[PDB]
Amino acid sequence: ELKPTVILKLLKENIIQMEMIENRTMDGKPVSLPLLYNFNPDNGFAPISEVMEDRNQRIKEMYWKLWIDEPFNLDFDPRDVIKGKDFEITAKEVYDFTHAVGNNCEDFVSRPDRTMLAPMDFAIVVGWRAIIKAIFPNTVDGDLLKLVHLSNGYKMIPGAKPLQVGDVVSTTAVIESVVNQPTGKIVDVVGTLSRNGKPVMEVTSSFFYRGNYTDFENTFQKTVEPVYQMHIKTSKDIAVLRSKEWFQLDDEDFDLLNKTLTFETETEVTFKNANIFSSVKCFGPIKVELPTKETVEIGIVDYEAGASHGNPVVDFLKRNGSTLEQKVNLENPIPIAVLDSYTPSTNEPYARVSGDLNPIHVSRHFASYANLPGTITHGMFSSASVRALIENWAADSVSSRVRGYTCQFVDMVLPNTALKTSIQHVGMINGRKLIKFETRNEDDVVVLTGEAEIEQPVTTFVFTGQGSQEQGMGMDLYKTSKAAQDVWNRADNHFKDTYGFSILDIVINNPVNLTIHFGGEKGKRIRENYSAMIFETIVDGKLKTEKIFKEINEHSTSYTFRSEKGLLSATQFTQPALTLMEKAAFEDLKSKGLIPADATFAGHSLGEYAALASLADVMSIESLVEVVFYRGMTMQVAVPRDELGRSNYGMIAINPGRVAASFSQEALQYVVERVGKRTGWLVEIVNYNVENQQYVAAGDLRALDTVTNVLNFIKLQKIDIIELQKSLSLEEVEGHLFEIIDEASKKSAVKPRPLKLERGFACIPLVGISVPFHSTYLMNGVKPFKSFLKKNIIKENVKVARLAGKYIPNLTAKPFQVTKEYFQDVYDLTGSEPIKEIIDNWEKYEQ
Amino acid sequence: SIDAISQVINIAKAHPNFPIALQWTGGRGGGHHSFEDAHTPMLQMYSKIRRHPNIMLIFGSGFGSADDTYPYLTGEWSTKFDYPPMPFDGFLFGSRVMIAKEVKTSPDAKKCIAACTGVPDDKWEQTYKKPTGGIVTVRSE
Amino acid sequence: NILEWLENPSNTPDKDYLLSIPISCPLIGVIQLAHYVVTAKLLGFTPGELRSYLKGATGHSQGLVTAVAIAETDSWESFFVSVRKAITVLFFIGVRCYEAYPNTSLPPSILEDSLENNEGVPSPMLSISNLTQEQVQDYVNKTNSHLPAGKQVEISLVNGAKNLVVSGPPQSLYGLNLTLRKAKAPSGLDQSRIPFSERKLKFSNRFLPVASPFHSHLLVPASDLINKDLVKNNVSFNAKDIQIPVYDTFDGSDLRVLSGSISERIVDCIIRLPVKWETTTQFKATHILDFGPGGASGLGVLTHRNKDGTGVRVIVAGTLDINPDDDYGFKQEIFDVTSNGLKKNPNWLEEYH
Amino acid sequence: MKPEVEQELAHILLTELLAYQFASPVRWIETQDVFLKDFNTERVVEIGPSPTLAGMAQRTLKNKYESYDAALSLHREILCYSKDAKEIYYTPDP
Ligand SMILES: Cc1cc2nc3c(=O)[nH]c(=O)nc-3n(C[C@H](O)[C@H](O)[C@H](O)COP(=O)(O)O)c2cc1C
Repeated sequence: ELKPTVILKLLKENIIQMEMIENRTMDGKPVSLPLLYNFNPDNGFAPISEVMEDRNQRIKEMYWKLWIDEPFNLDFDPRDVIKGKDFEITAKEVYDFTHAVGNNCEDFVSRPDRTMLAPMDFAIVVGWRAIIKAIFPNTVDGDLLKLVHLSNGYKMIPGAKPLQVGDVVSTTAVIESVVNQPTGKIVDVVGTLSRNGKPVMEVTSSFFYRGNYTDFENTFQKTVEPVYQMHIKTSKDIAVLRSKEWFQLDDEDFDLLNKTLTFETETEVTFKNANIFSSVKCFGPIKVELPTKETVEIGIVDYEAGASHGNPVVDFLKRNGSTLEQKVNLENPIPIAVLDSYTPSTNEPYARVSGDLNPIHVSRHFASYANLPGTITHGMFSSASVRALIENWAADSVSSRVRGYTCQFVDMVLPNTALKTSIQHVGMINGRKLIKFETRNEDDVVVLTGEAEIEQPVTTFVFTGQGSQEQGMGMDLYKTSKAAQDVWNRADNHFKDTYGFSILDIVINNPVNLTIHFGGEKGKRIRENYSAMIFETIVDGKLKTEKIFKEINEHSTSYTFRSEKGLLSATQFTQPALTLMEKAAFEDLKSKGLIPADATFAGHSLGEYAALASLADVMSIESLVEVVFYRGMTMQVAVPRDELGRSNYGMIAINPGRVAASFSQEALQYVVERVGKRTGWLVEIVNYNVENQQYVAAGDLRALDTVTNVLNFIKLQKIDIIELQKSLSLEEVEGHLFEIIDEASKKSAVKPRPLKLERGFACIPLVGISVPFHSTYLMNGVKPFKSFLKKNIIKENVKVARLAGKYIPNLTAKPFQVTKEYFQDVYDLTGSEPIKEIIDNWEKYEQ
Repeated sequence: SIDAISQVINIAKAHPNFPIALQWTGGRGGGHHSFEDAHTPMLQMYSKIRRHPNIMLIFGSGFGSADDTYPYLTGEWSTKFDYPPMPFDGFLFGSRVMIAKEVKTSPDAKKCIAACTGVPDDKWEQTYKKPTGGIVTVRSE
Repeated sequence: NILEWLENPSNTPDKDYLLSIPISCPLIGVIQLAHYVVTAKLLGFTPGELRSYLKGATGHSQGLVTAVAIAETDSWESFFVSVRKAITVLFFIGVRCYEAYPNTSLPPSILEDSLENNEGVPSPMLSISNLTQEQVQDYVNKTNSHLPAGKQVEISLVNGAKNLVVSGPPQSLYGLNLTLRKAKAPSGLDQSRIPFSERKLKFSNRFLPVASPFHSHLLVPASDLINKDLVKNNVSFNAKDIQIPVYDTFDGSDLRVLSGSISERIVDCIIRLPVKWETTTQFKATHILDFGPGGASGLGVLTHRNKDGTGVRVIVAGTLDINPDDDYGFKQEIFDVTSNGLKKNPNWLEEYH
Repeated sequence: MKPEVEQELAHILLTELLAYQFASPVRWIETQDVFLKDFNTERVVEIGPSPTLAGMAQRTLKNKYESYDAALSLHREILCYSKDAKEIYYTPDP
């Protein structure tokens, strides 16, 4: 329908007035901008001149009535926090917004038996009033009609779930930087949408008042400096650092020598002139790397200066350090898609959902007065519109995955323009895919450009156990990756200096034999570390401890490790080699920014140490190779041995499938438990690897030879035990195979000393293994290791969240939780004093 | 074969005024063989076969009496498979005749042929593996 | 703006827009009504005069509506309120069923895979061919095993013997599609040297050109709402007014022999209840006339291949083309004066008695 | 519960699990089922010399997740650091 848009008349004292009217308002009641012009017939050539005084104020007043549901007060300190309003997300406000920007994601559409989710885009609808208020104060005097939007982004605070339809949202805007530039005034605002006390996401907008400003007294800038890493190598290095008054650590006595420092700095600046700063603050924590690679606060950067000209602290750290950037590029950008988009026929739809009643976008006479190409499409529209594309095609329409998005409004777009926007995968950051996009119009002009961080698919890391170690394994990666070198070298050094061998050598060229030489003063230092290898054995209260290295004593000149094949396949070396290769590889992945935050992990026997080390940094690189190395010496020693060093035990790898299609897991369990009790020997199922396919049993070689033969029988006999269990009684089939057992058990007991296990129909002997580990046989060797572990896995390196819910042990097969519930299951599977007390008095709750 | 039948249909359009006896044999026949079912192909091709007046459709293989053969004449056979009545124009008897007084089949051989217990179409597939009703498949040179 | 799109093809929206139900339901009906009219007008009949020659009528899915409305028809002056009833029903079916379950972005990864596996572009209705109704229901029962109530798929159409149509959310129908993808066999497998019994299932399956899950639990919500709406406008179908049998989609019965509302039935018959097409085409006749959408790709030919040998002769009323087989007939027969316009399909039982 | 207290506890639990892992058997079947089904991993990555635990998790999928995967339309991807560098580091050919 038709309506008044402009009203032109005279006023008192020769003042032309152009009433500029906007009909689309907050309450239906038209608002008006009073434009005033001095008519003066004494200047025939330029009669009309504009009344400039309070011009900005009139424009601001009209924008206020359209944006702000509050009283017109232009008297904020720009420095004061702006509180927003609480905001309940209605089901329908979402419907309207999604449809306005064109986001057809199913996460936002009401479906049966699912709560409706709100688009991260919706943050702007919530915070718009809190944010926009920030460019209004008198001390930031702009012409709102020449206002320009530069950028806007959303950042999700980690751990925060996305906005939902239920949520009530508190909004807070602060204004981070306001700086006068050559070309105009720039205001950087930050929103923080919180929910239920906790902060949920941050919104960033920067606006631009074009023009010439001298406002310097009302200008300020905060910036978050990148983290600077500094490798204190020499003695003068530490001297120069102590020379600066801003370098201020807690204990001055701290040994900086040979540590690595990080400087997490924020610099707050206030201008007083064109180029000269009025004041420069620069503060932040100084941190030191631990062996775990964790970082602990050591002190402070505390700089302060008036009438500055530059930032000395940052300049120092620039030249005297390196700059850690968390973004890591891929090798080549990977194209994702190029997509066709359109701007809306009218802008009213977006304006209604968003609360941006800015006439520039809706009323042609305002657009034209500001000298725009027409009724420009809401930049904010294209933000959400393009974002939708990234959401669909880059995150496979999993709303959840995009956790960061940002947008630069390069140029303007009119309604009914077509927009090819293209999207590539450019790099990684902290496990998230870094995605860059660029949107051009029909005239091939760039109009939009931003980036997005997108979560990787649900990832689980599994760390390999022994058995597959190859000579030279992961030695290629040692040659290319820095992360790798550091891991290996730290370890190789520790091994050289405490046991007198190189784990790199062993891996690089599998040595048939290897002798340690206890040479000079360092030779003798080494051999004591060999001489203190203890294997404790709690047997009925008694602690039977023995030297692991029998022969190394005060008169030994050397020891020698032996292996006919090659020492890389002797577990004491195998284990470090594996743990090392893996920990190195993972740390390269971590360095390329490829490790998802919420990734779950588990390791298989040995790999569980590598897994704990890699994902949770529970121990130093050296602590790892140590623990793992002793774990191997331990295994080598817990079984009685021959002259030729033979074993009374071994392991058999079974496949219930090959015996009979009928032969289940309960059937293999049953069969092995009977041959266990019957022969009074030792067989237990040690590896539960693949259901109905891959199992491993260990124990008495004789018991292994019975089970392997009992099995062979049941196959050629076609004995469905699930069926005989129905037709006969427990005692009936029990005895039935007790007889089968007893005819095979005779045969193997009558066999020579260290029986040679041979192949079966579903049984394969695991050549190599001699210890019945992962059986009960090693329960006595627990409490000497349980102290060894406690001496190497310090309390302070166990950060709970790194493990909770993500770490799948092997004892338990259930995700690490520090709950009464969990603690009990462990006791049940093990019976341990330390645990039992804890379960028993769980109410140690309060400090 | 289903394709083979479709071939005959084409030889049929070839000379629409010429009588062509389409002897549809099955897989359960004597001598030369086929991995094909006796009902599926016919059940499937019948409508097309029947739009050519020059085609005289003849069901063969597995027949021995007027009695088992009758339903294929009524067209009632095709009913077991929820299909419209599908009547045939004639029947051939290959095995059934091998005992007749006037075939040259030797005495001891006629005796051998008789004493073979048959087997329903239900279980002819077993010729490929075991002797089935005293009859196996075997491959020519 | 239907009139606009017609005049300036340039202005016609995407197939994607045209296909979504709220506009596609009513339009399809107009197409059918329009076909009825060229047949009636061109024969020299009134709407009702045409209707009198009919032993009865029936629709498939949303086609039921126009069949009901067609039989309520008498004279040209009166023809238009009959049109109003039909399309104002379709309009509400469309608008309300869309609102109930509106299409949402397909994860491009799925669309990608479903495409390089020669299946369709994922939609709410999948069609499986050469599988038992039992066989099909088996695979769906398995698929549904792993899904929540609101994501489950059911049989929508039993269009025929081994021809079915499952329906539900596109993504869960895609899941059924995967479980099927392993159970089948490459089309040119040549199992000609494999004994019959021992061979592998060959079968076809594709998504259908539709925006909505018809005949599924996804739409039940819009049932009561549509009817509440149908009452708020003039629309209702009294059994008094329908002049010829209108065979129920599920029963196969007449809609006139009905205690309750006939409107409410055909609403629930399109929105919630399956279509047992063969049982709903129980009747016996010489000739079936197809006024419904889509030339020889339409309902006529489907029903024809159901009946083949039984002397029923389908005629596609909306397309002037040519059948090389004379399998069925096209638009022409409905109007021909020669004995060439009276063709009948064979009944093998009689022909070859 | 107090943060420092949680550590102290969680610590000894961690050391317990590691000490006794020595004797108790390796419940890998149960484990795979935790991350395969409870977590619904789409990228399970094996970090080792060769692809042993991978083909383990692969067999497990064919043996048990045949149907689950299909219906729930979840594409799973099983990668070994050993052999699938391209796919882990996101660096392909043309
Ligand atoms: C001993 C014997 C010899 C045959 N010789 C021929 C032949 O030379 N040419 C041919 O087209 N079919 C030949 N057949 C196939 C039969 O003509 C007919 O197709 C088949 O036997 C019918 O199957 P039935 O014996 O079960 O009724 C022969 C079948 C048998 C049992």
